[PDB]
Amino acid sequence: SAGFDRHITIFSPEGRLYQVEYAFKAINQGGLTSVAVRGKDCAVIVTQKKVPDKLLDSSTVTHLFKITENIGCVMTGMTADSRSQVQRARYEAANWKYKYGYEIPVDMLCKRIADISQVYTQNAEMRPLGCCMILIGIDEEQGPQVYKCDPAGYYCGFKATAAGVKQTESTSFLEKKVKKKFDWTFEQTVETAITCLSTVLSIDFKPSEIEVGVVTVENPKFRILTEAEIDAHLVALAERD
Amino acid sequence: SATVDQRLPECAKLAKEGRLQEVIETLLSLEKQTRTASDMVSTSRILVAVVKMCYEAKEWDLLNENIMLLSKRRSQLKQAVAKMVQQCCTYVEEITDLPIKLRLIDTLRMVTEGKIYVEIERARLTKTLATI
Amino acid sequence: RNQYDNDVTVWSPQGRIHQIEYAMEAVKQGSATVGLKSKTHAVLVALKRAQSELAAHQKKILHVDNHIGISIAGLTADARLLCNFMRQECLDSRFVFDRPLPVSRLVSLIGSKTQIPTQRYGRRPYGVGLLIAGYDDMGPHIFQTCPSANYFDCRAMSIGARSQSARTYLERHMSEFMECNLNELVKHGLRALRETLPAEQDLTTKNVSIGIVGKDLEFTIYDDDDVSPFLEGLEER
Amino acid sequence: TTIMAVQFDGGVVLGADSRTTTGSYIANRVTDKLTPIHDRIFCCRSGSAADTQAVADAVTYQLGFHSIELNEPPLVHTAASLFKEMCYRYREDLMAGIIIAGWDPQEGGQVYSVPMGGMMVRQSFAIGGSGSSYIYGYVDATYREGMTKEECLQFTANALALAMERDGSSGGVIRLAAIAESGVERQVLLGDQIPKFA
Amino acid sequence: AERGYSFSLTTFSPSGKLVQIEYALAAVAGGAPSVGIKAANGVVLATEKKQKSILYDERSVHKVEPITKHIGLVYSGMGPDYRVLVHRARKLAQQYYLVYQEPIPTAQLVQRVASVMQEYTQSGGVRPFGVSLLICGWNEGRPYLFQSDPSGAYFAWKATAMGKNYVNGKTFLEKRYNEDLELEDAIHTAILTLKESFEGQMTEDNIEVGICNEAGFRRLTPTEVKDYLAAIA
Amino acid sequence: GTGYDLSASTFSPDGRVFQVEYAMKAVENSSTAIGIRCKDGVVFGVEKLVLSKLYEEGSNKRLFNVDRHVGMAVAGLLADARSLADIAREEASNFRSNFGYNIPLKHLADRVAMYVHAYTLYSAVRPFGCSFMLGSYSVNDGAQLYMIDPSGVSYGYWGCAIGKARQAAKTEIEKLQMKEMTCRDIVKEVAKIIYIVHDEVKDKAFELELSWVGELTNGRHEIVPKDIREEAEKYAKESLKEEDE
Repeated sequence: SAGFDRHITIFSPEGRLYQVEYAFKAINQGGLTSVAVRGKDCAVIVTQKKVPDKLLDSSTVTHLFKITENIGCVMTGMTADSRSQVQRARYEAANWKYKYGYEIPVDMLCKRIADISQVYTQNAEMRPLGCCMILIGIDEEQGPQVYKCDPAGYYCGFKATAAGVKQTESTSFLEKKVKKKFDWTFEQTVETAITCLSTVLSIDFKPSEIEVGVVTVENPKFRILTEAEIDAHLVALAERD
Repeated sequence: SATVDQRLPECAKLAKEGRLQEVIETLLSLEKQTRTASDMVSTSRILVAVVKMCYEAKEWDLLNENIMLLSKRRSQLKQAVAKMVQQCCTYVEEITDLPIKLRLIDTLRMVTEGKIYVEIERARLTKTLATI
Repeated sequence: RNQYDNDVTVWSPQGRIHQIEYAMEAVKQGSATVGLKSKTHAVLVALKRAQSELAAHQKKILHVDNHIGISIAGLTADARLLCNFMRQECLDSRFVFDRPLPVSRLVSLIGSKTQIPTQRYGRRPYGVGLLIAGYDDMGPHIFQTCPSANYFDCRAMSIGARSQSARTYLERHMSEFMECNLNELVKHGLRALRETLPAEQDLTTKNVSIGIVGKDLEFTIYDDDDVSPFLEGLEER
Repeated sequence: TTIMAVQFDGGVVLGADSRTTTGSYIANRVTDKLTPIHDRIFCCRSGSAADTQAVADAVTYQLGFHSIELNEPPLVHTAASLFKEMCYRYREDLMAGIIIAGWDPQEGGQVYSVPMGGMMVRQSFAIGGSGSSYIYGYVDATYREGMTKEECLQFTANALALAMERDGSSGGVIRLAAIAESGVERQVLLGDQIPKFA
Repeated sequence: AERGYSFSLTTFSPSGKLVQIEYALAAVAGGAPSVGIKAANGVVLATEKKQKSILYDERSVHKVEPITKHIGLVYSGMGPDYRVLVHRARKLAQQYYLVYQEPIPTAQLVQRVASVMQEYTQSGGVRPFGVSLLICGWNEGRPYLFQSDPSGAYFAWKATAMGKNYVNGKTFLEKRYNEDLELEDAIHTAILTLKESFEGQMTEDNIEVGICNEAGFRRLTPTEVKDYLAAIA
Repeated sequence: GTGYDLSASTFSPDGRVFQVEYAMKAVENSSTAIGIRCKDGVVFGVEKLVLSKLYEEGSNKRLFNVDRHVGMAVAGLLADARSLADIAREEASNFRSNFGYNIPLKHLADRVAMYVHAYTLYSAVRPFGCSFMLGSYSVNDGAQLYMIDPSGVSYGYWGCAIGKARQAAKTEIEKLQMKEMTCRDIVKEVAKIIYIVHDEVKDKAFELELSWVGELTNGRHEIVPKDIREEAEKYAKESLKEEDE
């Protein structure tokens, strides 16, 4: 069935949306990978950082964005789509805070973005922008929260997830590591995320070829770890592993 | 380098005079610098020399700890680790007091819990352990 | 092609866009026109065609605001539309700012307007090439605009069917320009049209239009017997 | 009402009375005129409470979104410019006059005054509100360039005390907010901490 | 078959089919099992919440959701379309409440949601909702269980199953369902119907059940679902 | 054909939109525009191609002034480049009208990138067929240089090169200590790089367009003066002879 393939709004005779599936394939096209894990009182996102040139400003190159003061996201997929969806998420969070007087819950922001994407999946006006957004925040009543906002309107919440080329391998690794004492600390969660990326990619990380963002209950502000902190984590945890 | 292997003899003399961990830490810092520079030869000499110093000492509860450490440090160089384990095996065969050498055998085995580049060495260690 | 040239909205798999090239071809279905400029004048000279020996010769020089005239080659519908737009823009500038619209800005407006169709599926690119002659306080200007929405500031240019003869003549003789009397300038333009003409044909008062603008000379179009002082003076081959 | 702002090297102190009348009756007597726009920028509001609050909320939304998008702390000039745009555009509907004072890394210690209309003027010290005039003349004499944070705090306290004393529409407690690199320190002078005759 | 007349929603095929809406219904049938049983004194909805991994936090996204104090809704099909439809149903119920100071009847809510689906199945640039909704309400003094299809058609049901194994579910409900069934027995029947099409171990936290009695619609807590599973087993 | 390469709103069965890739191909067919961010400024150089002796000097400028303090260097369809320059000028004007201060270049790059992404989303419009660079300098933000491409990505840069000779230009830029050079010398380096990458037997005519925005302009972008451009051109020709020798 290849006729039912060029239009986002056409159901295949068995009821499939091939253009949405192709948007997912587009997610698996930036080459990078991202992982996210939540401990007792923190959430961590770690993304592979490729800077294949000396002339490219690594400070500007990034996939971790601060959606609001207390919510962060890691984007994987086409970069233009990633930044467009990041701007949309920031705008939605600002509108929520304006209308309702309190910071947008992470699950609410994910539902808003997923609804926005579902609209494009249903109507035929745009293409479903091919990016995957993993959001992390600290909810006052639930605790640390990690969510995904794939480009079809699906936004389940996660104990630990991955996106990009090696999402399946990272998922298997995190399943194994979470069946055993899912209760992780801050250092243990950073360990688990970094180890998942390193093992799935089959490489040990320099302090620069990796980008980590973190939120904690004690300090519930999205913080992007600096090079010194990344190196400290890598060296200390590899040594004491 | 030659400068490395001439400042290492003074460390050997200090260890013989008695250095529980001071020379150990000095050599660890030196090896950190060399590894970061990615100097495989320097790493190999430093590792073999530190294990040699331990063995020349009493080293009990110290040689095994240093081997565990230098194996579990950052991405040690393949040849460096291979040379260290080969040296430690050649110095393992010439040991006695089996109730105690068993601990060193186990430490070496768990350092070599499996790696394509130390397969034969682990095999010989396992054979010696089986004979014991 | 065959699926990459149906509309302007599809890039061909070569980084090439085909309907714009087809409009740039449509520009060659017009008639020869040569524009050129001295240091104090600008002259457009056009070879007016004829649909029949009874029908008059189609006009090819149009009069934008007093300091600007236009010579058209290509679709006459698009020529009319762009002429109306240019006239409106010049009038708006002379209404808001009590001064003539600069030619280099009028051409930018034309470029934006003509580029908009070349990116959206609601219309076709304006299949008309323009030679805009003008005189602003900077100096005489000759501009060329093509259906691709690209404009070139030319010291002397030619467009239309059988244009390379005139363009080669202009390249050969442009060193003479600038330090030319108006009569010599018009003569050079007429020579360029002679070069683009088929050998058996010749420039007659019936089929030649001559627009001139410059310092102390508001754009004037000479047609029919008005060109006699120019063709008569022109030397013969 | 009465609102004031004084600039000192490295920071700025805002102050405001806490009266909100609806005629001759104090609907609210502990009203918090000072409003934190982003984190360091503060706005002192005067005029109709509804218009001032709506403008402040809209400007807070706009400036928060702008700062998050820029990944940089906002400029006091940017906040006062947003206020100016809104006030000038809706001159005829907004009976609101505002004083935007704060600190930013580039031009720390800034005070702009957007009075009724759409004006945009930086000042070493700005005053607004119904009771402004009296303390306005008084500060014209009292102000001296080069004050420190403590001197500016006492200056603002005395000024607002005079305005409250001589103005029927101003009165209650005096709310102060000192902004600088370290952050924002807000305090209140209730009944006795505020001068008695000066 | 009629191959040409299957890409558009604004053309009848020579035999009269609207093939694209049938394809939407195929998308529905290729979804998670859900069951609805109209007890004598209430209604029960169930649906498997089996996740694709242990990592999916199976407490964040719910499948059996309320729409009013007396109406709830489950689905079989695509989750995003379901989210859209539940939001629209809530909005319609609120509009009805504002106009008439009275909770919307279940029949009326079903009519209006079916009208929404019809709106989405009447153009070429829009894709029909690829879900089937099961609405359960306690309007008046009797329970109501309705189905709404992508085509905009709505049914009243005694008991039904939709999703992957709806045929087996309906045969099982034909065998087991009796009209004079108390809600407590209907919950067991619902869970058993799910079990008959539920692969893996039906743990309390991977199944979602919502009841609707005279006290109003309520999603049973995982502890309650665990108790019901233990009693059934 | 592929069958999925018509309209920028269609994903091929790989996650690839081919219209954007064809736009990238279109930009990777034009003259070369490079830009280097020295310590106290940014310098743009463009190898404009004089396609006829009739065009007067300065025709078809590929260096635009997008706001007073920001320069733009384009490469690709020049009609699209002019339209994007107008869009960026309007965005900077709107920023200065709303917020009251010169637009930060990072924000301007993000806005124009979002516009380009808007045009790559839909099937009723084709993706912009040109890349470009935005350079600026200010006391409080420092020299900045960004590159935008048809897909709409706005990565920052230290040295960038777009057009036919981009890989060679980047190779020749890597061998520069830009982080500690000054404008007066980085301009000469830009001229030399452009002359080296320029192909004389293929592109025939040639004109070097230079511009800088840096401390020595008070953060005001402008075209490099006549004498400075002449000296840089002379140095570039001498360096070409030296490399040949």
